[PDB]
Amino acid sequence: NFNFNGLTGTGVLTESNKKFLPFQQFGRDIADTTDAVRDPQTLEILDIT
Amino acid sequence: NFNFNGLTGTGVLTESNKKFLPFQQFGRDIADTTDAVRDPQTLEILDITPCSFGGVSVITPGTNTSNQVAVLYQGVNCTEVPVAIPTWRVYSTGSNVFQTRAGCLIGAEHVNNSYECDIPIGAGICASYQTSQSIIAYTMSLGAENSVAYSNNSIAIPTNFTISVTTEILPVSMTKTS
Amino acid sequence: VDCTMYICGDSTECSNLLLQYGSFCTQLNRALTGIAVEQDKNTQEVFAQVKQIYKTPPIKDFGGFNFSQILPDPSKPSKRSFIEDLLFNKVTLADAAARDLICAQKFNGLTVLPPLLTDEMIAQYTSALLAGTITSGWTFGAGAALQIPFAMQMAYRFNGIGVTQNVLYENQKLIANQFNSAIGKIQDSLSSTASALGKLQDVVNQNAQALNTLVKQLSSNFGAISSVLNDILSRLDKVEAEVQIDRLITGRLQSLQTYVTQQLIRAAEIRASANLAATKM
Amino acid sequence: GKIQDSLSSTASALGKLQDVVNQNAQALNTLVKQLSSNFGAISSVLNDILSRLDKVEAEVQIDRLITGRLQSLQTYVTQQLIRAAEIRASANLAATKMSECVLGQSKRVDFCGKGYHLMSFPQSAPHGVVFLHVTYIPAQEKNFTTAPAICHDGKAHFPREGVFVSNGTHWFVTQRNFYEPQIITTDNTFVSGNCD
Amino acid sequence: SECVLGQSKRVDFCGKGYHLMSFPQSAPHGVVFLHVTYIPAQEKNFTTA
Amino acid sequence: AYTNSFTRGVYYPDKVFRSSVLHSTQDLFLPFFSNVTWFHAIHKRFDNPVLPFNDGVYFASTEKSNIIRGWIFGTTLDSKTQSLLIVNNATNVVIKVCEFQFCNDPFLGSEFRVYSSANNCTFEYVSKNLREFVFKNIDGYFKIYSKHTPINLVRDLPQGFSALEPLVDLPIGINITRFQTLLALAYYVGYLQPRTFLLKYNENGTITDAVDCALDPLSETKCTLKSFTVEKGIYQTSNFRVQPTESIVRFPNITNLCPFGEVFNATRFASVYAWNRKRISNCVADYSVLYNSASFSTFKCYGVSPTKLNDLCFTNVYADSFVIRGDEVRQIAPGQTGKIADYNYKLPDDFTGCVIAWNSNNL
Ligand SMILES: *[C@@H]1O[C@H](CO[C@@H]2O[C@@H](C)[C@@H](O)[C@@H](O)[C@@H]2O)[C@@H](O[C@@H]2O[C@H](CO)[C@@H](O)[C@H](O)[C@H]2NC(C)=O)[C@H](O)[C@H]1NC(C)=O
Ligand SMILES: *[C@@H]1O[C@H](CO)[C@@H](O[C@@H]2O[C@H](CO)[C@@H](O)[C@H](O)[C@H]2NC(C)=O)[C@H](O)[C@H]1NC(C)=O
Ligand SMILES: *[C@@H]1O[C@H](CO)[C@@H](O[C@@H]2O[C@H](CO)[C@@H](O)[C@H](O)[C@H]2NC(C)=O)[C@H](O)[C@H]1NC(C)=O
Ligand SMILES: *[C@@H]1O[C@H](CO)[C@@H](O[C@@H]2O[C@H](CO)[C@@H](O)[C@H](O)[C@H]2NC(C)=O)[C@H](O)[C@H]1NC(C)=O
Ligand SMILES: *[C@@H]1O[C@H](CO)[C@@H](O[C@@H]2O[C@H](CO)[C@@H](O)[C@H](O)[C@H]2NC(C)=O)[C@H](O)[C@H]1NC(C)=O
Ligand SMILES: *[C@@H]1O[C@H](CO)[C@@H](O[C@@H]2O[C@H](CO)[C@@H](O)[C@H](O)[C@H]2NC(C)=O)[C@H](O)[C@H]1NC(C)=O
Ligand SMILES: *[C@@H]1O[C@H](CO)[C@@H](O[C@@H]2O[C@H](CO)[C@@H](O)[C@H](O)[C@H]2NC(C)=O)[C@H](O)[C@H]1NC(C)=O
Ligand SMILES: *[C@@H]1O[C@H](CO)[C@@H](O[C@@H]2O[C@H](CO)[C@@H](O)[C@H](O)[C@H]2NC(C)=O)[C@H](O)[C@H]1NC(C)=O
Ligand SMILES: *[C@@H]1O[C@H](CO)[C@@H](O[C@@H]2O[C@H](CO)[C@@H](O)[C@H](O)[C@H]2NC(C)=O)[C@H](O)[C@H]1NC(C)=O
Ligand SMILES: *[C@@H]1O[C@H](CO)[C@@H](O)[C@H](O)[C@H]1NC(C)=O
Ligand SMILES: *[C@@H]1O[C@H](CO)[C@@H](O)[C@H](O)[C@H]1NC(C)=O
Ligand SMILES: *[C@@H]1O[C@H](CO)[C@@H](O)[C@H](O)[C@H]1NC(C)=O
Ligand SMILES: *[C@@H]1O[C@H](CO)[C@@H](O)[C@H](O)[C@H]1NC(C)=O
Ligand SMILES: *[C@@H]1O[C@H](CO)[C@@H](O)[C@H](O)[C@H]1NC(C)=O
Ligand SMILES: *[C@@H]1O[C@H](CO)[C@@H](O)[C@H](O)[C@H]1NC(C)=O
Repeated sequence: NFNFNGLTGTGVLTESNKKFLPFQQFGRDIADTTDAVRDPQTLEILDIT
Repeated sequence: NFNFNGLTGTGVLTESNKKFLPFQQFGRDIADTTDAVRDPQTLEILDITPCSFGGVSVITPGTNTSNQVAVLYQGVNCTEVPVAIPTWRVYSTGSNVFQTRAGCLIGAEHVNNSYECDIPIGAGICASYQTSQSIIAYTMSLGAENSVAYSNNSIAIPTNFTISVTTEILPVSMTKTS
Repeated sequence: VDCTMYICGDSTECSNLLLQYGSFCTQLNRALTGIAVEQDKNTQEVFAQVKQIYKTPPIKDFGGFNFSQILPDPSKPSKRSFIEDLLFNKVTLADAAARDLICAQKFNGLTVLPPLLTDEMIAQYTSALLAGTITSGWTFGAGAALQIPFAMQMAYRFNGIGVTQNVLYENQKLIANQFNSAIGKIQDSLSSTASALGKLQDVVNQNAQALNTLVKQLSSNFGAISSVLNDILSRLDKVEAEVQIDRLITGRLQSLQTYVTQQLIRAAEIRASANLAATKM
Repeated sequence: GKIQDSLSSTASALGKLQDVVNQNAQALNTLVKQLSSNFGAISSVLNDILSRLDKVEAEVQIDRLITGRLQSLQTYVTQQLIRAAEIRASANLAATKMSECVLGQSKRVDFCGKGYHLMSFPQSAPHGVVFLHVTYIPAQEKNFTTAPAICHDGKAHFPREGVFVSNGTHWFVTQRNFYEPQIITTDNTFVSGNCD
Repeated sequence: SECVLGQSKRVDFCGKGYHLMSFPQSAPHGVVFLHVTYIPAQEKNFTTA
Repeated sequence: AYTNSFTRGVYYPDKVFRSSVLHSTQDLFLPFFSNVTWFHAIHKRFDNPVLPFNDGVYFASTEKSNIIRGWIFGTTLDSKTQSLLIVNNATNVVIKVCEFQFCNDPFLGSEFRVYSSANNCTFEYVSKNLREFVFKNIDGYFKIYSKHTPINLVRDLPQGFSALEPLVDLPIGINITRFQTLLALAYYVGYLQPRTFLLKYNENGTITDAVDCALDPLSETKCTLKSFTVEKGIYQTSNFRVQPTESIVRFPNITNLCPFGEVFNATRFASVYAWNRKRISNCVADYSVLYNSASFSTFKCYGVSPTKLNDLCFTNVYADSFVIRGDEVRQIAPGQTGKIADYNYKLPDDFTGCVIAWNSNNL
């Protein structure tokens, strides 16, 4: 289970290669569905597999 | 917009020929829309029909080929198209306006030649991007017209042949979702 | 049928609520669009089986066979055959009130598109098919129209059924007289009773019945304080109107979903009939 | 060779198979996107409602999502059942053409391509089958005078097979689908009755 | 029509082998066809020209 | 002066990464090929007056000497309301929300002459060329987007596409309807509109192209097909639908005012077991007088909105009046039960009227 900044769900947090822009906090699949998140402390990007 | 005694809607108020009986106040459509109404002050009877509407179908070659397009306002008369729609009045002011039976076609050049149907429109009309290029619109040609040269004692016999190979394609499956 | 214009009419307030149901109206519009394009494909594959518009000669010496009932009548603007008129009348004596009803009912976002091929064009294809057959046998099917005298075409037809061709040539006058009389019985039968064409008139009645049902479903309340959506907009403020409108949206949307589903099934029934008609051609 | 070149070049030939892929993929994408619709709930992200509202209010919002999402699956499955019926019809047709055009030679006009059918070769394709229908097309026809019968010695002769033709001076018999003239002979004609 | 009332040249329409004739039998909510067919057997090799 | 916005002014609509995708969004955008106003400030048109803000503003500058330094936003701009100051001084960007008394002609120069005084300040923050900006007030915030780009031009807004990134997101509640530019001793203003846009995200998730879905029929096909490329065909994009020219109102021409006064201000009311009924008909009402009276402790309407009640007509109206205990008022509603509802005054399940009640312990 995860809560990121209120984004609450369940998944397999995985180290991302997807390069978020500096202001972007979340990332989505082609389907406009959640797919990645920026960690609010390390600022790294996690694939929410 | 109209509002009679609170009965409210939108339409083209028209003097009715429908003879209401003296007690009647509304006339109704099968869907309970108002077919007609009595004016509460003159007591005259008004037909109501709705303001016109229709499918905006946009006719285009591929964007690889051109950015020109023509617009078919389906089921509406060209004299009524230009006023409103989400608004592209510069089309309706163009020189190319043409009343098909499918509806008003705007931005296509009507021609008297006939060709195979490139883009279908309806009622025998088709449109194509052709030459200086424009979108033309034409009655489709069904095929080359041929007189068989029949006679009561004449026969034709093939002196040769062609072996032809024809590709036919058929679907068999679709992806097994669950 | 436009899903938003049927469900909400003129109301922008209802339209904003209908967006919260999302894709359903796009699916319904697109499904009906598929059914609509299917009808031109069905017509194309039956009649456009001939590559060229063949013409009969003016000197119609077909060896005593008299196709005058079935060949085009030049005296008319549509240039249908005589039998094609009898066919056209007996079904249009139904419809091809329903159109006038649908035109009155158009107020609710119904529309009927014209076919791609007109009656004049379809009769032009049947002309080409028929003129090809009698002048050239099956050959205009396999390739070029190779002309052959019709008496000798029919002698080939006899060989096909295992009757020697001399049986044709020795009885040609009798065989022609039998054919001409049988074509007469067709003409009389179609002139006498409409009930032979029930299959065509039934699909017309089914499509008319489906739309007249879909229209009457607007008169339902679905539990709302009024069936007429403009009443609610005139009578309740937004916080309370939304609850009443959402009942109408739900019931009107399920009315479309039922209609579109049944028309998708009827489209498959008609396409199966069109595939058969194409195979018979 | 023309088949190879054509399939190497045109995009539209395999339209039926690509369309079947398009319609099914489009239906899945549409079914997924319906998860974003609110159906009147305060949020379409269902975990919002359960974090944001107390149970007896949440149940009202959740049941809107359940209603609309269930209606989304019923719409999908209904349309997939109808599409399945269409694919079944193409599959029964493809199986019949395998039986009749590949395992056989079909007398059925235009069933196995244009022209008189000779043979067909099946080729597999994604979610489908391709038949290469090999057919004979009559070509380079010439005109001839013809007659139903030859009157000789007061008796009528008819062709056993083929048709009588004349080049304008001489009469021949020939097969119907390829001009190979032969002398009209008691071996290739049969008698029936007088000439009248 | 084609297998019972006739003899069908359509390959594999009326069973395997060359169709001779078929007999209809009634069954609950259905029909059963007994397809009678000639299957060639015990082939021998030959030179041919 | 005026010029054309050649697809400029797209901005990232939300803080969500997306890539290799086309996404449709509905938001306030600058419409493509819009008629934007052009101003010639230099240390020549110096006057540069206050402008309306409308629903939101696109701003751009073509510059070489950093002449343009900021903006003020507000309504009255006169300390009678709070206003927002944004200024870029020689060393810092500064943002403040105060009851500013701005100067009649704010400028910088060694000089800072923007306002005479500031009070009740509730927010503060301190941080060849084309500079572009967008400003919005929405959902309880003031939101700003920007990008800077190299150019080489003498005049007019350049061609080409560039998406503005979000800059700052101020949690400030003020009203805004006007703004003015701050200058140091050319720029362009466009106004946002609600538009649908299709945004193209590359493999790195930058926006590289957009379609203004309303601009023209081809753009609408592109948008309704969710594709920047459209094959040859006919595409049913949209509905044509004629808008009303005007609104007609036809109520009955009855001048007789309805006698509501004598039912509410009656000296003696009827006993609830024998509740009185008075027919109200052939008269013109003004329910706003009743609703706005504020003299009633309870005012509940069933099937009719109290405010819209004045915008409607009725065939007949019946006024029922009686006196009951304060604890019994709750029984005067549809579907209620109890001694009063059961044996004195019963409302139907589908009641369409209004119930009004007030304390009468003085009478
Ligand atoms: C086949 O012949 C027809 C006309 O037939 C004539 O009579 C035959 C018995 C034989 O003697 C032929 O040589 C004669 O010509 C030709 O029909 C003409 O076709 C052209 C177009 O090519 C057209 O303009 C003419 O009007 C046609 N004439 C008639 C009377 O219909 C036909 O071209 C011949 N086909 C071939 C392949 O030779
Ligand atoms: C399209 O609209 C025009 C009017 O805007 C119609 O033309 C008129 O038709 C009436 C008969 O219905 C004639 O009496 C007028 O003289 C016509 N006016 C003009 C200027 O032509 C036209 O018939 C309509 N066509 C369709 C198919 O609706
Ligand atoms: C072929 O059939 C048509 C009928 O379809 C015949 O035309 C009729 O001829 C009679 C005279 O014998 C007229 O009284 C009718 O009015 C005609 N009917 C029509 C529709 O024209 C025609 O004579 C027949 N021709 C041959 C050679 O049999
Ligand atoms: C075969 O049947 C036909 C009828 O279909 C017979 O033709 C009829 O013959 C009589 C004379 O015997 C004529 O009066 C009729 O007019 C004929 N009918 C037609 C339609 O032409 C024919 O005689 C029969 N032949 C045999 C050998 O039985
Ligand atoms: C029709 O065919 C006959 C063949 O049976 C042709 O006769 C030949 O004509 C050539 C001259 O062109 C002679 O050299 C041959 O000896 C002839 N052969 C026979 C068997 O007679 C005849 O010329 C052809 N006629 C036409 C008009 O084509
Ligand atoms: C924000 O300020 C504007 C004034 O700049 C207010 O707009 C006025 O609103 C009243 C109705 O309340 C109208 O009678 C005026 O005509 C409006 N003036 C203008 C210039 O539009 C607006 O109401 C204020 N909004 C808030 C939330 O305070
Ligand atoms: C730009 O504005 C900032 C204030 O927002 C100024 O920064 C202050 O400068 C004074 C000295 O003059 C210091 O005592 C403050 O501590 C500074 N505040 C902050 C937050 O840094 C800055 O000096 C101004 N620039 C110019 C050129 O006047
Ligand atoms: C700062 O804001 C307060 C209100 O938030 C202002 O107080 C008002 O002052 C005037 C007199 O100048 C009174 O008539 C109002 O009734 C006051 N309002 C409230 C809500 O108490 C105060 O004046 C502002 N400060 C300055 C310097 O203007
Ligand atoms: C997306 O970003 C990648 C890097 O993450 C870019 O790839 C580089 O492109 C330049 C050419 O512009 C090359 O010289 C580098 O070697 C590339 N790096 C790698 C790791 O391949 C890419 O150009 C960017 N594309 C877009 C459209 O922004
Ligand atoms: C939060 O902690 C991380 C170390 O885990 C640190 O790198 C980061 O700078 C911290 N956040 C801020 C705003 O300093
Ligand atoms: C309203 O005025 C018209 C004259 O404009 C008059 O004829 C009519 O009688 C009036 N209405 C009623 C209800 O009397
Ligand atoms: C566009 O046209 C070119 C030919 O000019 C062709 O090579 C290319 O494949 C076409 N692309 C599409 C998507 O039609
Ligand atoms: C098309 O043909 C009609 C006659 O059928 C003629 O009146 C008209 O002028 C022609 N139009 C053009 C553009 O040639
Ligand atoms: C832009 O609109 C204004 C009116 O708002 C008009 O005066 C001006 O001419 C327009 N721009 C151009 C280039 O015409
Ligand atoms: C009752 O009288 C008061 C003045 O005493 C008046 O304001 C009120 O409007 C009257 N009631 C009604 C229903 O008009």
